[PDB]
Amino acid sequence: PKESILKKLEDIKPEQVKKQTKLFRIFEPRQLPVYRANGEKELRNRWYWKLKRDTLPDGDYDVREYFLNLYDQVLTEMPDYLLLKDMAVENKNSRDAGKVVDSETAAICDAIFQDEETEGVVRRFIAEMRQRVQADRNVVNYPSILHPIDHAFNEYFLQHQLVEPLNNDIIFNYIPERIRNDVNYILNMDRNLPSTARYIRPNLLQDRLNLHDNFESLWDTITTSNYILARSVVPDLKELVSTEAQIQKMSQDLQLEALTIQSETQFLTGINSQAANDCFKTLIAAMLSQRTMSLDFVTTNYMSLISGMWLLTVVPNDMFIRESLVACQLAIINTIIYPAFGMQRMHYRNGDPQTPFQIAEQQIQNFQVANWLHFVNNNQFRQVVIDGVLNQVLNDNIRNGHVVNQLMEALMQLSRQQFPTMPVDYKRSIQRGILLLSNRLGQLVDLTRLLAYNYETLMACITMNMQHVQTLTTEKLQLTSVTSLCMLIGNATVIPSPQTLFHYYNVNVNFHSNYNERINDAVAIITAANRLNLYQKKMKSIVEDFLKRLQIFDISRVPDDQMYRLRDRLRLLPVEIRRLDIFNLILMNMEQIERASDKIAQGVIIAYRDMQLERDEMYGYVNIARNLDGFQQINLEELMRTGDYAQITNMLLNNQPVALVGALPFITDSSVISLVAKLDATVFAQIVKLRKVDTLKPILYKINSDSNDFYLVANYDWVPTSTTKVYKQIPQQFDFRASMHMLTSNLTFTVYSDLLAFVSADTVEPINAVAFDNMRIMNEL
Amino acid sequence: SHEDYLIARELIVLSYSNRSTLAKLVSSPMSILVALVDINGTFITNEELELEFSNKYVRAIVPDQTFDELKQM
Repeated sequence: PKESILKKLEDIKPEQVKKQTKLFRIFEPRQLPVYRANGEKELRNRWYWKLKRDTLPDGDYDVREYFLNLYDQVLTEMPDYLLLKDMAVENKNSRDAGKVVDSETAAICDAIFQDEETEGVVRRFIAEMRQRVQADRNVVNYPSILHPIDHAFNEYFLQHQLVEPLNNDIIFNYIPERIRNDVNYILNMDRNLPSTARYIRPNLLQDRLNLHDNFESLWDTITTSNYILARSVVPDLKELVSTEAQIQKMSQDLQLEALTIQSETQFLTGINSQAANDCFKTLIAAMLSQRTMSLDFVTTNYMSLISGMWLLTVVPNDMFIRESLVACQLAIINTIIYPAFGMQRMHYRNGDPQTPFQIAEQQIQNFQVANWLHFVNNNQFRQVVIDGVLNQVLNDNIRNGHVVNQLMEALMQLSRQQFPTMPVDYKRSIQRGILLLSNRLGQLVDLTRLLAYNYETLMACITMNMQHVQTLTTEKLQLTSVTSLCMLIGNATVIPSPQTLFHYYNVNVNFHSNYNERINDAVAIITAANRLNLYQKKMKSIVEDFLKRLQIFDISRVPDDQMYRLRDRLRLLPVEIRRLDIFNLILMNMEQIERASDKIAQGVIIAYRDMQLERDEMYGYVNIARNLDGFQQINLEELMRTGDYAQITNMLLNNQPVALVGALPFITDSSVISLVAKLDATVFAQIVKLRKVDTLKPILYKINSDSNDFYLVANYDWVPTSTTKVYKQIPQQFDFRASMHMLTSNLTFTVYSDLLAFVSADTVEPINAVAFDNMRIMNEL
Repeated sequence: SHEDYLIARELIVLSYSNRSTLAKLVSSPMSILVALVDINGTFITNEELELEFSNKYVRAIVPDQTFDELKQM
């Protein structure tokens, strides 16, 4: 299960570059007939804008759901770049053998070229519309035939496409400054890239959610994920001192009974490797991930208490978890420090604001140990923002290792004391146990500097700000695994390879970019749901999708409340520019799409007045209305939320004029006999008996010569009068020239997604590797 | 197991005739197959039985012509 998590993490591919092959379209021209006034039918037809894919449901809430789904469609098509030549096609009737943007555009132009019933000007206009280029600027201008809303979307995709001109400097500038200014690494490349090239920048915008503020269940997983990731990139300790050639030197230094090696008198327990590397890995990965780590040691083992000093010095104390270092500090005080001056054992309190080193700093009177404990107690991280990212940084004295000199001073003093209260064997045991560290001093100094160096070097490869916040789950640390590291080490430097660094940086970048991008998705749909009044919609499955695309959680066992709080925070986030503009371009045209679409209607008037029909021309006479002025209106989604058919029933029994507003179906009726008989007034009686309003289908009285009884109109001198009109707009008329536009684009660029693959990178020889202070690390011998 | 039955029945019946180009055959592709397994977690050696594990991940950059060789095998 450990390796599986890293398999999921390290299989995070970057954000897949989008590239469309066609243009977003909702509309298309279409030949309908045209019925000359008085009703009869022309031999000629006419083009009109009609909708691709009439699929709108019934009811207004469902229509707003449709436009939300359409917004989702537009986002999925919403590209990152585009080259119009890849969709361009020939024009089969162009004077200059030009081209046009879409296949359907060419089909339109070649179908309109063939009809008898087209002006000569439009045929000329089609012969003279062509592409153009200006290659000094790498710019192209293609013709296009587009509904205005479609032109709006496509033009937005042109002008707001995320690319940046690529060069050889941005490659360098994409790396953080610290690595470039660290002389232990050398970078180069074997290719120059032109200015025709491109590259996409990740979204490295910091946490908009503050998941380190009361999202502890998520922050635990995140911190564990970054910890286990960090374990996969910390270097292995390539070279050590042998584990038996050391232990015999240690044993003779300790003067132990023969063949106690296999019993391991507690000094010698867990000295091995397979623990030293484990400690080296754990400390660095935790401090990078900011993950709290707990300690499992033994009190019989005095070397564990001794190596906890080095640990609690080189590492801040607010980085551990409280009870563990409380136990460890207590043990240290009770059996190394207070016994070295005849002090009492201790009287420590469980729920005490202070840790034993704090309450010990003031009691004992020795300068060395006092100032050591002062340093320990007041060691803590320093928050600082560098390259945009917050960072928890060390003191700048731990780094250029001299803390170990204070440690040696304190320990040497304690060696120099006498233990009056206690026997000779006890004194002997303790003083030998700390001599075993004194003899390893220079190697410890080098170790400290190496940890500090690798820590800051890996800190450089971080994109998400790193807060110092406690976590649910911890990481165990046996101190025998410290003692091993502190005792099996010497003249063996380990520098992270540059490729591991670049890997870690790209992994974190891709994770961060994915994070921001999916945030932007969720924010768009949430904001849209709140501004489109979608009230029956439970904003959970969106959040399920959001958490699933971050491929580390288990959504099957995370509750609904955390999701809803996450929604509550997401409510208060500004929408990014792309999504916001596309939504405000949709809020201003959803209705104009909804005025179209012959499957729903925007209302029905019931006005007891023998009203005249309108001389439209795609129909003849129709019972249509386009303003909804005068009469008072009744919203139907209100009535279908709250069934109160009292008002409307009162209004129907008293034959009162009214309008009804809401997406309503309709049925075309090409019978004149349904007009004088007034069947459209027969539809609203089922609303008072069975109070549902779902099977409501008004009539549209389309009249024309195609009606089989039209002759009456053309024989008896009566204009068609009627009752109970319908609230609907007419389609707009297709003007070929005014519908034509010129679409701009860049000519023939190339988009490079990965950005550090062109960098080849190398390390100075790690024996002669140097830190910030212009002073070598791994130099003590 | 089932796969043991398949393997055993498929070697016992062919080892009755082929006695020079059989173990050499099936044991040869393994040398290529090891170049296809991504590392997720590792073991190290220091001195002759020491270990110090590593969570290092490594992909498997295998060329195409060794697949053609393997296919021929």
